Amino acid sequence: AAPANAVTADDPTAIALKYNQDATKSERVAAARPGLPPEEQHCANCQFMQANVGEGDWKGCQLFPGKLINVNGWCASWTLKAG
Ligand code: SF4
Repeated sequence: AAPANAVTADDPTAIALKYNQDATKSERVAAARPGLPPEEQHCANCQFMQANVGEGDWKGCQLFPGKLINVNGWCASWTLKAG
C-alpha cells in the first residue's frame, strides 16, 4: 500500500517522466539513460533520491516535491547517484 503522498500514474510530471513505482514495469531500456546499463537503474541509485525524506521503501525525489517514490522505481530523469 503506497503512502498517501506517493507519486501516482495521472500525475502530469510522472507521465512526462515515465515514472513507475516498479522499475521492472518501466521503459528504462528504451531510454538508455547514461551512467549505468539500463537494467541496473532504479530510484535507489539515482542522484535525485532523497535519503533523508520518507521511510523504508518510500523515499523523497527532488523532482516530485511534496511526495514519495519507491526505491525500486524508475523514471526517465534517472541520473547516477554521484554524491
Ligand atoms: S528522478 Fe531518480 S529518484 Fe526520482 S523518480 Fe526518477 S529515477 Fe526515481
